Amino acid sequence: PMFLPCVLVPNTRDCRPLTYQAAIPELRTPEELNPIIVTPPIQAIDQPGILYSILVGTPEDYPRFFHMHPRTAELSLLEPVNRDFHQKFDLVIKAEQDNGHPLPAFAGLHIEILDENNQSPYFTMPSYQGYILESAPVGATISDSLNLTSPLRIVALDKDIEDVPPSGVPTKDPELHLFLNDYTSVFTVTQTGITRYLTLLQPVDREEQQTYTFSITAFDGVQESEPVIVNIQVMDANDNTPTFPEISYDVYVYTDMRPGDSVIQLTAVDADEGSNGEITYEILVGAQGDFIINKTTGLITIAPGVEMIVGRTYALTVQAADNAPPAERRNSICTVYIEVLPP
Ligand SMILES: [Ca+2]
Ligand SMILES: [Ca+2]
Ligand SMILES: [Ca+2]
Ligand SMILES: [Ca+2]
Ligand code: NA
Repeated sequence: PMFLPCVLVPNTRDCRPLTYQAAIPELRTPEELNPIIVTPPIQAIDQPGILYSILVGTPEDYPRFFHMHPRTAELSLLEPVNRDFHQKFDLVIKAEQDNGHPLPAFAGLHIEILDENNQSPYFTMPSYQGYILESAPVGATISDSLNLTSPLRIVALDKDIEDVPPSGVPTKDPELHLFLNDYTSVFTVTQTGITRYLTLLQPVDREEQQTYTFSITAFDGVQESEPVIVNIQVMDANDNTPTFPEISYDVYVYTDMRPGDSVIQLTAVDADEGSNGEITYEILVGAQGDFIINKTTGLITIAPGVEMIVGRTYALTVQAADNAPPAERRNSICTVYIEVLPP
């Protein structure tokens, strides 16, 4: 006899060496899995009764685990299979005539022992602390430090795919899904690879929200990881000009006023953080000598050694500028208009 299916070797009359396939969960019992299923069904045919056996195989303890019924060719498991010790089996199945003159046939039978997807994935870190500049575009990549040079790396593994030791370099991609439980509208995460990354879906304003706290969760097709907390800091850029409440001030002074006295108290606002939002005031021109401004306070006073003459008018050009780097610094101007009355 000869095994089904027969597939001619091109340009001859031999069947192709045929190899049956089966696969089995580890640590599960004869009762549970029997009968073991074989693609394609093991069958042989004459062209009077047929006998199915196992000649040989590797490892040599194949007979500990596998018995083959000799008329049907049905395959049984005799013992649970611990994948730690046993991973595959390559057998040579035989089929012959129950005559004294057999015309026997051979096929292979590969048996794959499987790690079943009964463990939930984990992240190699207890939490994540990422950074991005409010100035970054859609598509840009969360970073691991204030330097914004390295991207934030998120590694999630599954022990049903490879048992990596707690220090260990991984080598197999567990083909997992990672999902954010919040801010799904703002951030996304690379959907493939051992290492995953974050990127913006939508730009972010430090002056709105400067921190994002959410968790990510892994999924292997069946179970999920514990959630792991990710935490994203939005770093300041100088996107806010020191603006004044008004564009013009009308201010009257009197002749009996003396040096040091208050004229007007200006106060600009710069929503930025740090020194990007720190304000410095100067009078660019118009003082004519008779007024000065507190660089820090925005309070204008009457200059030292100076007399208010009842005629005079002035137009002070006053500037507020933040203390960013000169290349990135901003400013905004208002005019204070003054006239001297008598007491
Ligand atoms: Ca798993
Ligand atoms: Ca902003
Ligand atoms: Ca600013
Ligand atoms: Ca800002
Ligand atoms: Na497993």
